[PDB]
Amino acid sequence: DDQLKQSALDFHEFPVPGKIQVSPTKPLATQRDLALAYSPGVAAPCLEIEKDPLKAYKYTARGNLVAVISNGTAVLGLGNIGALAGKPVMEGKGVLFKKFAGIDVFDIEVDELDPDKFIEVVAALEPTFGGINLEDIKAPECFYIEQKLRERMNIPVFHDDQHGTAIISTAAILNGLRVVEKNISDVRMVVSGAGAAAIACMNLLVALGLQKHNIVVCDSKGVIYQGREPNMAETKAAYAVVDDGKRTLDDVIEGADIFLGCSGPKVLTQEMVKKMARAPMILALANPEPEILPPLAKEVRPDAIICTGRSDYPNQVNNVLCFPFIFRGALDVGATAINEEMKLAAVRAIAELAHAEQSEVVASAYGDQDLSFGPEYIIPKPFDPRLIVKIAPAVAKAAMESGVATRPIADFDVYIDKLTEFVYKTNLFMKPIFSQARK
Amino acid sequence: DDQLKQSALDFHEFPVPGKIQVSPTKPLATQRDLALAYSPGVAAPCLEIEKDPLKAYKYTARGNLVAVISNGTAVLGLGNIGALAGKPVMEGKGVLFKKFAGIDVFDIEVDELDPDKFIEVVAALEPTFGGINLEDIKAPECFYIEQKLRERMNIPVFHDDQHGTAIISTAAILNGLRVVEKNISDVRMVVSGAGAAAIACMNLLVALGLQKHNIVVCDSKGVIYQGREPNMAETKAAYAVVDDGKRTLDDVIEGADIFLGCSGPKVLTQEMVKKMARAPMILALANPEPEILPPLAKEVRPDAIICTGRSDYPNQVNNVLCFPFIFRGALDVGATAINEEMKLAAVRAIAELAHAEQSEVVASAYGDQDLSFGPEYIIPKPFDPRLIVKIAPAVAKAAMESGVATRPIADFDVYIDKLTEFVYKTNLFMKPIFSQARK
Ligand SMILES: NC(=O)c1ccc[n+]([C@@H]2O[C@H](COP(=O)([O-])OP(=O)(O)OC[C@H]3O[C@@H](n4cnc5c(N)ncnc54)[C@H](OP(=O)(O)O)[C@@H]3O)[C@@H](O)[C@H]2O)c1
Ligand SMILES: NC(=O)c1ccc[n+]([C@@H]2O[C@H](COP(=O)([O-])OP(=O)(O)OC[C@H]3O[C@@H](n4cnc5c(N)ncnc54)[C@H](OP(=O)(O)O)[C@@H]3O)[C@@H](O)[C@H]2O)c1
Ligand SMILES: [Mg+2]
Ligand SMILES: [Mg+2]
Repeated sequence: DDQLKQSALDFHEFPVPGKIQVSPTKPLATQRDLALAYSPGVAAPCLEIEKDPLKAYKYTARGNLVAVISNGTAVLGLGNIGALAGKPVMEGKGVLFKKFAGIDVFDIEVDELDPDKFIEVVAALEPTFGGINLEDIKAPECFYIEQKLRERMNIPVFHDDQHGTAIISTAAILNGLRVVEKNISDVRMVVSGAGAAAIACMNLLVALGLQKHNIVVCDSKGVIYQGREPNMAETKAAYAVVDDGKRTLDDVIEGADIFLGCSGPKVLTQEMVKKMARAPMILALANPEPEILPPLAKEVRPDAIICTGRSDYPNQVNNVLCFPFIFRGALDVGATAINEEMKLAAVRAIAELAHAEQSEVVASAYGDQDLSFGPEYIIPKPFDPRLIVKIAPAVAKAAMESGVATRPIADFDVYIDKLTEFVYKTNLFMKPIFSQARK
Repeated sequence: DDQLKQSALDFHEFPVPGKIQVSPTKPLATQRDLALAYSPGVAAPCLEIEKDPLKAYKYTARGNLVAVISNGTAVLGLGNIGALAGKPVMEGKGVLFKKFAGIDVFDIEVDELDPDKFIEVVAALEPTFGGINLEDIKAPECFYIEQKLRERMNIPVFHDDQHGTAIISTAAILNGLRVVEKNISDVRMVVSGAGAAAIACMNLLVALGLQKHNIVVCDSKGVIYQGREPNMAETKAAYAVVDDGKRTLDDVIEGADIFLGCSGPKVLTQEMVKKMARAPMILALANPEPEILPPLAKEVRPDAIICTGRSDYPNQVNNVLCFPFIFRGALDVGATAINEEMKLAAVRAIAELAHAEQSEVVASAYGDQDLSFGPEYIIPKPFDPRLIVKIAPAVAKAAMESGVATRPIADFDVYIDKLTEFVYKTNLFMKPIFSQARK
């Protein structure tokens, strides 16, 4: 801990303070160059945007600018630490946005703790940005804030901690259902924990075909049943079950095909997994420590499919899998929203990439490929270079079909060539070398 | 126009859209590199800032980050064009901030037209930035907005269109009084126009020693006198004079030592210059076309000292002379404000650089130096490389003495050497070559 802490503190304070810098995209050394980057020259772009608001994507950086906005109320796993203390996290997220999709990011830390005040603050910034990524806002205010901002603004508003993990988890459940040969309309699902990542996953899975009468939820109190507390929260009363004497996790797990966990460590035990239905699908996403260790489940039930959020186990749910590429697809077509069809276009592409993989140009002997679709490889690996070329055109085409695109793509072959060109300029070959050298 | 228009539109539409890009400052290609910039690594800086908010300058880019914020209500000379149409101007101002002082800038365009709502939007963004530059906001809302933000926020708030021109124009008058040998407390000033740049100039000049009873202001209606309109706006009533019959500019120009002009073209005539006192000091800053052409003034009064806002004449009052360097000085010492003592320190440094000049290392014959103090050289030239080495330490020292500095500078020789190092690594040698080539 101390070594990791010291290496992180020095990781960037010493060369210059902090990551991120703003750089001009032009050489500038003369007059007549400053006379049209400013001065009477800069009045020509302004008078064009005034006549046509759609011309702002030609003359400014708006078509490539995303805001990462937070108020510091749920920062990683630290909790409520304040907007100022969460600045490094937002800078890091902007770094990830740039590294894997080439998207410029402004990270904004708002001091408002009141939801309506926060909404008023964010809705006023629309002319600056081409899209908004809400990050690290505690539940249940996140649902209300995102819903209000989405119905108030004419640029995409995407809360990543809700919807990115939902997209990845839905892609994993569809692929796992193929392995175990079940149907989405018959499966019994048990959800542990209600919160930012859980409500959104249930919503997406219902949108793809899961029956709401096949879902039971449990939180820190136990089973969410109807009339348990006098005033149950919204989004918690939409999944409450009729009272039947069931109050703990052990009552509802018998016969469950799917376990979805986003709540605490050591929640699911070996006996409960034993009582589960044949070929169980288990998603233990609790971050410091999963609800069950994958070795402890594969022993009692070796036919189980397990999917955690850690890097030392297969099938890792890492949010870097979708957000840069969905935002790239939305930005490149001038979409005014990221709707459900665009969101479902991302689920299908991610699942397809893992069960229709066509490798090519492996990392020599330097690594470990085993990209065979099955219980151990159900979703793509977090830094797979083909994720930009699969997701972004699918999201762009979905945007063009739901009528939310303002700058439609004429030829998708040219677009795919450009994206492949971008991805060739970025390879991470030291990662396979380090991984192989670990053994 | 059409040639200039087409060249300016193409200036940045074609390589990529718009100026500005966001770049990481640390190399990112491996794991353990995207595990300190994010992942469990990024939690260590966050817990440091939670304990001590001052550590946000060590682990984060806040100590070098400035916001240029506008609502597009007074954009250059175009007027009320909207926040979105003014985005190129803000990007250009950020580029100038980066070129001459090495300061990262986020340009923010806010759609709010209501002053109190605008204030609520801006004050909430304080954790993001180390300082605020207000830009292109029409009067009289600008005074109210700036006063409220300054009393509300704990980082420097600085409206450039008021205070930068006030500082530069006060430096010119201070030097011109040296040339013409007059005392600040005994001169009569006539101000043509009352607005963002005029009220601020008068306030600063009065702060330096001008008697308020030696000032007469004259807006588009003529002389501003007591009881002229039923509800005379504030900032226009503190400079109203008693009613004496004086209504036009012709009745107040006789015997005036200083004429300050920030209102329209062809306001001052030759016969009105003929009536001024000995050695008239004239500042005609109306940007499209000045109040009087300097040749027309010099024809009748060869001893007159004329300043303009146009570069084709000597003594050009250009805002690039002030804002980057005062912001650099305030940022380097952790100033929580830019008060009056810091504003006047910048006035003296600018005046000293021109009346106590020691040239050295001219651009050989490639240029036109003639940097001798006198009527034709009263303030430094717009891109003089010694401006940051003179202004930033003066402002930092003033912040240290007025008590608003949170990170005092221990050694000023080290600071000056660092600023000199920055100056060396950015030289504009093509400008004097082109200027001499034109002659
Ligand atoms: N892709 C990923 O790896 C990924 C993505 C998102 C989240 N996660 C992880 O998932 C966890 C929760 O994230 P979140 O956004 O959902 O935050 P959250 O809603 O604030 O926390 C989970 C919620 O579930 C309930 N809960 C907590 N402990 C529980 C327990 N032992 N048994 C049952 N319910 C419990 C609590 O709700 P009540 O207090 O109302 O009962 C709690 O607020 C964290 O560990 C997070 O890191 C992982
Ligand atoms: N460093 C520089 O070169 C520099 C810096 C700042 C400004 N400027 C220039 O100065 C001018 C004014 O700037 P500002 O910010 O003060 O704008 P402003 O506040 O919008 O306009 C100046 C005010 O002067 C009055 N006025 C207008 N025409 C007049 C006339 N013909 N005779 C007398 N008064 C008149 C009007 O006040 P009423 O409507 O209340 O009568 C007007 O609102 C512009 O040309 C601007 O570009 C130059
Ligand atoms: Mg997050
Ligand atoms: Mg301006």
